[PDB]
Amino acid sequence: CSLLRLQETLSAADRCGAALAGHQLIRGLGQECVLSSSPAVLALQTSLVFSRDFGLLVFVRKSLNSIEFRECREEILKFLCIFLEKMGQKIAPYSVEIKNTCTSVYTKDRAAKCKIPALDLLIKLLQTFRSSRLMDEFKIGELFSKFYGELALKKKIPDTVLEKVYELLGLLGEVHPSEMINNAENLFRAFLGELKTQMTSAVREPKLPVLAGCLKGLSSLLCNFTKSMEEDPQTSREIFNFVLKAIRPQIDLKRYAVPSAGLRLFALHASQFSTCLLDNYVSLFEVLLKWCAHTNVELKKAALSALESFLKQVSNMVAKNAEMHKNKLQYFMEQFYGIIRNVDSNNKELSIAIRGYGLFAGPCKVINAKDVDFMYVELIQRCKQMFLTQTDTGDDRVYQMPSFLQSVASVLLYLDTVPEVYTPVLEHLVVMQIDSFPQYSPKMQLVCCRAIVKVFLALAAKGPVLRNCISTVVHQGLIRICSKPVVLSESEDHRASGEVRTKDYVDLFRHLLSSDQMMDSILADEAFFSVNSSSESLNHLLYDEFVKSVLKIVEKLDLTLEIQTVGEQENGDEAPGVWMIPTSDPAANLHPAKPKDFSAFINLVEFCREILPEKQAEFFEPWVYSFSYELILQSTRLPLISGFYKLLSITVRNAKKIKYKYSCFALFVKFGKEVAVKMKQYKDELLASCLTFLLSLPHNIIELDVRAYVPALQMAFKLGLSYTPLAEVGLNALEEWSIYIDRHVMQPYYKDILPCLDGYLKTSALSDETISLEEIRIRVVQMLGSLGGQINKNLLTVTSSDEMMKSYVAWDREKRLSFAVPFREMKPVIFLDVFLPRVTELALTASDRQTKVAACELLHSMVMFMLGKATQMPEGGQGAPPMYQLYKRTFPVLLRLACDVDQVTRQLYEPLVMQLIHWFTNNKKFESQDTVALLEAILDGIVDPVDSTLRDFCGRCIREFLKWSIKQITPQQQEKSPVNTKSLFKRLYSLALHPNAFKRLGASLAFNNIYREFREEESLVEQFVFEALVIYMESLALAHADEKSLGTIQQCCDAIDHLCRIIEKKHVSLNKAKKRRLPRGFPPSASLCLLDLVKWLLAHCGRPQ
Amino acid sequence: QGLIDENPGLQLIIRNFWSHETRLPSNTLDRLLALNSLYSPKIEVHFLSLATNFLLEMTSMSPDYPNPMXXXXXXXXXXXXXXXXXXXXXXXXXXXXXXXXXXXXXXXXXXXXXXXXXXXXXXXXXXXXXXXXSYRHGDLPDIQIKHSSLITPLQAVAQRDP
Amino acid sequence: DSWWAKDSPLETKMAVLALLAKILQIDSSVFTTYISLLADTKLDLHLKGQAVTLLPFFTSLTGGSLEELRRVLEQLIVAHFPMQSREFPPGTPRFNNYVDCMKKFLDALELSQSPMLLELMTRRGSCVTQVGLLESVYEMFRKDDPRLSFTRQSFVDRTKLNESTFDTQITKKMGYYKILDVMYSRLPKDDVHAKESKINQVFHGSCITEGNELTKTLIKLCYDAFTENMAGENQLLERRRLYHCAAYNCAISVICCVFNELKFYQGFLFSEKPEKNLLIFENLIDLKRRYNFPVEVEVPMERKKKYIEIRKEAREAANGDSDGPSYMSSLSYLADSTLSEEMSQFDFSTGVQSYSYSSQDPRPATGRFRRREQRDPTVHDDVLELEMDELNRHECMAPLTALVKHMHRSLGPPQGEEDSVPRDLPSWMKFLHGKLGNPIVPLNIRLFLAKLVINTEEVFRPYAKHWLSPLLQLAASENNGGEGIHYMVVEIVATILSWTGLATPTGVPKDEVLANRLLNFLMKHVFHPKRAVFRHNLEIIKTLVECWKDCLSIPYRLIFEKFSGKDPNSKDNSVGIQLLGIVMANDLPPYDPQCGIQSSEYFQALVNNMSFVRYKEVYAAAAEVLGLILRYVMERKNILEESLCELVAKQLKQHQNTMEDK
Repeated sequence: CSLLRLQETLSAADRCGAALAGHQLIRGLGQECVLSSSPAVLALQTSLVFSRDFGLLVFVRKSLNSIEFRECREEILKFLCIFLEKMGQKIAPYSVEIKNTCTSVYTKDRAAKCKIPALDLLIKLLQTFRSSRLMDEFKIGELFSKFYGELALKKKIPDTVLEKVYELLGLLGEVHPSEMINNAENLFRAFLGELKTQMTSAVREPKLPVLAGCLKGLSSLLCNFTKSMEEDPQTSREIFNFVLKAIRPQIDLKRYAVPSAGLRLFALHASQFSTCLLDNYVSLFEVLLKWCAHTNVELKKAALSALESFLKQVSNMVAKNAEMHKNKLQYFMEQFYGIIRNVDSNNKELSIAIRGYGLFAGPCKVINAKDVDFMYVELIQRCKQMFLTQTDTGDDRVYQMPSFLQSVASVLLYLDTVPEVYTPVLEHLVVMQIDSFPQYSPKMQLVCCRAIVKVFLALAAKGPVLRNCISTVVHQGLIRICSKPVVLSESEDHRASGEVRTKDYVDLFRHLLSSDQMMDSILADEAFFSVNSSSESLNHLLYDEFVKSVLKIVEKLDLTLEIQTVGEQENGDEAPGVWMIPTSDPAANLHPAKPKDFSAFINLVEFCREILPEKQAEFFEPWVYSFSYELILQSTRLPLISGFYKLLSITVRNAKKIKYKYSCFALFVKFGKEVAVKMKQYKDELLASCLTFLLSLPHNIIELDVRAYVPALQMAFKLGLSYTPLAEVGLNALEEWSIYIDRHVMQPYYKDILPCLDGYLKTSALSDETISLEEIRIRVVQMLGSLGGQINKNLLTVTSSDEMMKSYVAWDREKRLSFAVPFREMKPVIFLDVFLPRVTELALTASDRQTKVAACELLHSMVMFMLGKATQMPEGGQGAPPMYQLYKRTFPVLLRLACDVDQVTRQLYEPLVMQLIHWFTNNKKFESQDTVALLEAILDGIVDPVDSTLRDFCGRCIREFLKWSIKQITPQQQEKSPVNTKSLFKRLYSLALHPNAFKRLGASLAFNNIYREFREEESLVEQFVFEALVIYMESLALAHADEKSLGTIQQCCDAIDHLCRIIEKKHVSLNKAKKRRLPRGFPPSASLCLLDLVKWLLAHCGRPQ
Repeated sequence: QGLIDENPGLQLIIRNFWSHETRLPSNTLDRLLALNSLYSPKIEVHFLSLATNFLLEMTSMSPDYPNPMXXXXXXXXXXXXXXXXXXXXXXXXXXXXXXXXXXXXXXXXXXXXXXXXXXXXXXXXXXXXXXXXSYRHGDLPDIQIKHSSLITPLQAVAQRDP
Repeated sequence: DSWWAKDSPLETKMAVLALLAKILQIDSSVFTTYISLLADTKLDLHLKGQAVTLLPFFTSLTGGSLEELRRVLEQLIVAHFPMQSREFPPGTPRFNNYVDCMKKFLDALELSQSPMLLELMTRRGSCVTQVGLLESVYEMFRKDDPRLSFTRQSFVDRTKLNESTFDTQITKKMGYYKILDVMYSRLPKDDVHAKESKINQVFHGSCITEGNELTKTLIKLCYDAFTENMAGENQLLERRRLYHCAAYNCAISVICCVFNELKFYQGFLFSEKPEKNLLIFENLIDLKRRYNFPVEVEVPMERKKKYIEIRKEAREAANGDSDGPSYMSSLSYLADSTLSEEMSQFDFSTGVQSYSYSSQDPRPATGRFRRREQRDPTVHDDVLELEMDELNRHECMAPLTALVKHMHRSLGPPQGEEDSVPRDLPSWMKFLHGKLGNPIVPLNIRLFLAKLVINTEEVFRPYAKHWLSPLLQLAASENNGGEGIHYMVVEIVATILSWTGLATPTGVPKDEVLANRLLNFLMKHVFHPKRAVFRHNLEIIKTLVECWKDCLSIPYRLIFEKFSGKDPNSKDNSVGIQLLGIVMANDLPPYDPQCGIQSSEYFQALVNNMSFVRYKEVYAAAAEVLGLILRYVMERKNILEESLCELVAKQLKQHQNTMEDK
């Protein structure tokens, strides 16, 4: 801010004067601008400043003079070169401008000789020019390359400068400008000769300033030149001798740094001239090397970068020569071998890698000449020290152990014994690296990726059983370390919760995936073992405790919840779907992972038209099998794989051949039953969503197996309409369903099939009107347009049959369902128009911040009113029958779906309805009709898809028989009023068997169980009904027995008989006679499933009598 | 053009109540006439929601409190909310979640005190945030006239919002 | 239980046979090394698994009572080192024929394994381990332990390089020492007692865990009476015995509760309490080391608990324990200062932990009266650093905390006061008179821990005395250090704002001097650390300045002295002025920073600073300055401000000309 102001003062004031008024300025426009840290804020401030600054100094001293301007321009150029590296890039046209300015400034310095500002200036300008390696322009490179070559090919300048020459000449030579790279590279010979033949006789001792440049030059241009053979060994080698002294002067180590760096980026022919010096200079080369390695320098890594490189030359020519050229090699590397032993005495530290990498280079090749378990067996033992000791807190950076492991890999690139003892050790080293793979940088992450593909390559080449146990345990470690879950959207979080509820899990798969599809080939048998091994292990994994865990904690933590009063409600809930908690959070923690990635693993790996018949035939059977214990995500891995297998034609064609290797397809058919049943019966709406992705897709694949049978897609799409747009998950899977099957032999059946079809379709179009959401809708539109024929007469009978115009408005709006008396003027209160709206409010779930709270609290209050103005002799009184029932139904269902969003709110709404179900027992009938009648249809809700409303309901009843049994008001009211007791059981048994027995069965059983604790104690009333308890089974048993359409029913009914156990406490003594006669009469009338019950009663009742 | 804000409830409230207290006539019926003089100008939907909040409020402010048979006072406190602490991010989502909690606390506060006493249910959704780190005799008089004027606004407001 | 007994009773009968062949092969045996290596490391492995399935049955006696095993444990103990660290977790039998063997074929291992190198380092339980773990993770276990390194990796994962390898040699080597024999406790003692080393942590955890886990009323007393008699009479240096005390207490203070035998023999160690031997330096060391050790463990033996279950006082244990700290009148000499006063403190400070559980008002007070020391101060008064640093070597804070705790826990139930002297004289409180000494600082930190929960008008005049001592004394801790100034001065300021009603009996009577000089000082400094460190420095004193302003002694003369800084090329104007804005905050802008008390146109010198610099301090100072000068001058006599209005007018002119914009 002040930077613009100040620079606009002393730049234009600099246009007429100078001196102090420069430096202060430049310190100012420096320091504040300097401290600029984060981008955006600090960046946007600094952009304008720097720009006006560059240009300003440019034309400023460009159009001024000397006296003191030169000093100011000097300073600004200094502060600028330190502004560029900091201010990342984003200064490109500005940059090229600055650079041509810098050469202009040395130019103005040409007239005047001697002095010192020429040096400050000159050097600084140079550094501006140097820190320019963004490039990628065009003429921006030749514009400076040409003219620096121009000013360099002729100038007899002394020394205080010559570093720049070769600095630049290499810098531009590293770009590309073709014929420049040529002319330069040839012209360098001159300078090389000047400085080298200079360093032999003209000066006794080396000179740092021109070595600086010279070696920078020959380092930087030769990567582009190549074919070096002669000049490098002399020049470089010498520089090594020259730093093998040192005294006090700074930059001494960098003199050493520039050549060794040269040599490493020249590892080709140059390193060959060093190969020749593996005898006279076998000590010399690695002694300047290692002696550097020990010096406490900023270029420690110069030591390796030269070392590692010339070791590449060792293994190089070592292998590309003959046998004559072997022993003089073994000399050097055995000195390394001594670096492996004597590090026990003196910790080589950094050099400990060297020798590992040492017992890497030659051991890749000289191994071949002679047996060498010595090496590698020692290395091996060492790597087992350095990893097992990671039971020390040495942050032995897990980038270190794959330097060691890299080296271990080519160390391992050879084997031929198998002496046990190597099996365990190599094995664990594998697993360690396979566990060191999350923690890296991304770069080194690819390094170790490369490691594991290598070391595995060797193990595959070798021993034919081990590698398998490798893959298993190494997969175990990954999937168990998974914890915690990296999936903490609604529907997916819901399935993962329906499973289990509460180093990333995700990360590791990059390594596994990328390993199997890295460098191609050999990835074959590799990736196959990898797959199946991973499987069989997981197969037994969840098979550990998870399998138990569901059916366990669902009856365990529920027991810790279970008390005398809550056990009934819990029985009610065992009918919708389980508690969903799990017991065994270990198998229950890793196995979620196991599927969960296992998609992201199996989707991108071995998927060719050769692997994808064996994939299906095999992988199908044991999976679905292992699902036969019921678990969403367990199923979620089956259709992902099954439909991802690009075999919609061989599988379809085969299946058709079976209807008009087959055993797998016999399973294909087999799952459909248990499958659809699982959706409808047990599957809670969120977990229902889960299973339904997975029951949509298999059909989607066996197209011809989706012949008839509409109960599938109807529940499918029908959820996949306005429920699953919240995440294009359930929705998506459906378009493809229709499209694929829209012409897959579904042509013969349409007028009867497609009304169901548009029938759903309407709530993905005709709601979404009320993979972006709108795009889903568009795909709908396309999907329908392609048809034309019968999109109409379907959604006709659809919309009409669904009515949707159900207009209650209580006895056709006589007057006011609930007046009020507040303003005492223009009351408008009535409410008859104010009901079906509030109904839609409990269904809203939209603006749950505004809607739920005051919409619901409102409906509640409105409820209060209608509750009250129902006492006199107006319309309200004999008005309760429409009024009260028609809302009342939606009152408990309010408390249930309120559970999901109301919380404290729903809490108080619950007892509110409960007081409302006690009331008209502790008062009178007419209003008895209501609750008892609707909720009497709530256990019809359960035999619908409806789920938790049923539990809520049972919790109502259990309290309404409590409010009869509390409402004594003389048992004269007992007989006179006919809402409970006798009247109850009539409604109940008749309820047990109304519809033969189907969507009403799961109602009766709940009732008996929900009332049991009360049936236990209440005098002779405990008597008659116990006999009618015997019809109950006779009821429910046979009821479901014949129409055993899977459990849900079959179970709760037996539980009602486990309420028939209560009778067995010897009483009234006519039980011993009549009640015992019945179980006798039950074998000759053994009704298909009463069997287990019949016999039970026989032994049990002959038992105490 | 200001009577409906783009978002900030506090501009809208302070504006609305500058329209309401003195400009709107003290008469009930005369306000019923001033209404459609003021509605058509917005040329912009949900006006009638604004209608209701002006009128239900004006006719209900204090014949209704003690002769029954909160969202304007929590409205003014929700105009001193944005005039002080809290700006943006999910912190304002705990202020819209606490706005949910209190908007329920209007006509619920009665019923939840019925359940037990004055302080119960107050935290509501924030009670979970706090947890992680005279009952029958109480229900009976709320259902009578305990504070049925608190039922008036939750009506109006629940209608205003959608 | 079946296949377990299968695998072992055979494994003894063959553990006799084709094992030792390979062993002696190795120990006697280029082909020779490979044969040795395979054969041995194999047999090692086998022994590993074999003792593992030994331990879930009638082992231990089946371990150490059958045949041909110990030898095998020890032979491969005497060949190598690395492929030996894993065959080293197992073992530890008892009874003779073995005890000798272990100590022998062992110490010698630590030799080839354990140097005195510099610091670097990085039925019940078994039934817990089997019946507690599940199956899902177990199968990671069973597939991890048979051979391979998931044997011992599974129970670990969930100078530098070799000192690290040695380090893990200690890892196994004391790691398994956590759960076993007694000599196995003994060597660790020795080792802890060399110097200090990031072995520290591992030793603490190890020892603590020994005491907690073992619990067996037998083994328990064994480790105790054991390391005791490892402090029995015997020629050892000095560290080895102090470190013997530290890692013995930490062997005990976190241990099983049945003290039995240690507490028993406590008859004998009381009997060794008294002695003398002057001197020959020797029994000097051994006196101020032996003599000061037992008292040390003894006193938090009476740490807590079964004390009231002892109901005792040892009648006479008070005698020496209270005598000796009060005492040593003797002059220094004989090197008996900082090597005996250091652990001469423990007698008192820790013996108190035998007063609190015998404390019920007056006699406690008299345990805290009357003076005579200055045990551990003077010693370390010439040393020490911060609060915690004042705490440890002194080990007087570290007790006087819990002391002030049970002492206020016994000051409040009888009653409570609001008068200063009537609590002083009855209770310890009488020591809160400060003094002329070097042990003021510690006593001051004890007050740093009183004021938390003590206060109020009580310790009154001392607060102001503690404003008087920090001159010489505060400067004597070099200067203080950042956290030094804060703790000392910041706390005295802290407690002083902590009240209203009573800083007025120091605001009407005592402030006149003590405050004045203090604030003088506080300002003069506070500018210094801020023009050195960070901004908040001024504020860290300013605010309290404000808490104090409601009286003071008008020290604004020097406040404008400090303003009246130099000229440009030094940002000291700021240093001077921010004070001045601080000033202006209150109190008729503090008499208008004395602008006409010392000189007559200092005020004019303020104007004279701002006009010269646009600086971010001179403007705001001028700003508010003219503010309250203008609000007061519109509500007080106008003639006072008018000259200023003229001066600023002059400024505005100069600023328009001298530079346009800025």
